[PDB]
Amino acid sequence: MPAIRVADLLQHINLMKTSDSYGFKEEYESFFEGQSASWDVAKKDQNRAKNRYGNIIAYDHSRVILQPVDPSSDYINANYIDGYQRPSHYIATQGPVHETVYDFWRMIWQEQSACIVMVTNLVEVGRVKCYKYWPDDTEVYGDFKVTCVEMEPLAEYVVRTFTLERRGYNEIREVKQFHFTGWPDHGVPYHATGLLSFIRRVKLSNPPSAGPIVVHCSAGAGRTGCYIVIDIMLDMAEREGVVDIYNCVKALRSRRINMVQTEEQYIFIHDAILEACLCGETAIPVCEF
Repeated sequence: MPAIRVADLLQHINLMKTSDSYGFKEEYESFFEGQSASWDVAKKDQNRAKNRYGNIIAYDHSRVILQPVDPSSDYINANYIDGYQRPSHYIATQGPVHETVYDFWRMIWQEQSACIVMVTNLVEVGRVKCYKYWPDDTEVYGDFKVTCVEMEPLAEYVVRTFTLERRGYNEIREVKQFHFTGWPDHGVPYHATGLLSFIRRVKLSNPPSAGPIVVHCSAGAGRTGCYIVIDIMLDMAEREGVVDIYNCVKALRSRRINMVQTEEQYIFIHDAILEACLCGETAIPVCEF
């Protein structure tokens, strides 16, 4: 499956929405659905309470291994994913549950992550999709003290700046959470515009020297997948004038089960990248209205 020139992306997308022979249905259905690798550690009885969705758990070969605190405390439902010319640039993870909040922060500390990207709301309908693992003011989780030092609310997202302290460690770290709130309860965004703005804000904020960006939604598969693929493809487009969305999804799915969970999401990835390529960074509303 060859890469698509960015100038050809608009026709490629139309054809994929039009062709009776081969379109988005056929292409999406060709991805490997389900378990493609061992997840023995994720499946052991001691880690049962650590997985939000029992079907979307971390593969052995690509998982984030925590130094023990309890032999079974090496586990978090999280996998490393490569970025564009950036090995292990992301961690794809579930939305923490009450029982994994402490491990979540341990992972942030261990991996020296500067950015958390949250692509879910806490509650959707009446279903709790993610634990509120951060304070509005200050909170302690085990030996971690998290303090919210700034909140910057935009239309479709909020940027929260924290300090992170660990008992017994002299260094006070900063962690910034980029919380996209403009993902609809059902579907994909009607406009890619807010998510693109969000994506560009993260690119501008993450230090190249920082650890992996921690990306999560609820399960850590669908919306997490969308964010990462768009982010990587925009890097590829800028450098090479080409995107390879199909092989990008394929690569993610080697690292973590079912990244990009629906065909609608796969199509949305295309629409979002196209708006980004057509419109750019300084765009007026007439572009892809």
